[PDB]
Parts: sequence; C-alpha cells; structure tokens
Amino acid sequence: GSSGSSGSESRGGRDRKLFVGMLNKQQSEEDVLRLFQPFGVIDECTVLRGPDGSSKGCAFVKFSSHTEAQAAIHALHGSQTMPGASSSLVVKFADTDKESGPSSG
Repeated sequence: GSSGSSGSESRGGRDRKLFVGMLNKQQSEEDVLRLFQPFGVIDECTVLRGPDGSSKGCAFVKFSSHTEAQAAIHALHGSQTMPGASSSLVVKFADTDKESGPSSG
C-alpha cells in the first residue's frame, strides 16, 4: 500500500481557498472562522453578497495549507444545516476542475 506518490506536475498553482454555501444571513466571518479554526489556522475569510445587500448564503475560506482545508471540508461538508435552510452546508474548493493553461500547447 505504497502511501503517497510523485509525478509530473503541470503549471497551474495551488488554490488554498474554499467555497462554502447554504448559509444564512445571520452568520458572519467570525462565526465560520471560529468553527473552522478548530480544524486549521485560516488565513483569510470572506462572505459573498449581492447588490441590494443580502448574503447569497455562501463564503470563501482560505487556509494556511491545503491539508487543513481538505479537513474543514469533509469536517463541515453537508454536515450542518444552518437555520431556515433544509439542506446541509455546501463546502467545496473554489476551483475544482478549473485550470487556466494549455495541456499540450
């Protein structure tokens, strides 16, 4: 069961950010960061909003490292159910399969 692996790595970069959804308008950056810190030292946290001024129930959370982020996800992924919402929280990387760059060239 050879743990881990190594191989070629194309140019793209590492996104240490996360995309959270299914949130209410009663939660704030602090709230999350507070419930996220327990998993890892978050670098920066922001909350998405519209024009009028109503949270879209989503926010962006960036961790110091990738591993830390991976945890917070499976840790708070569709596990909680913010009040008012019948669905579970949606936590997933901001750029899942979005790599700006040519494979062949």
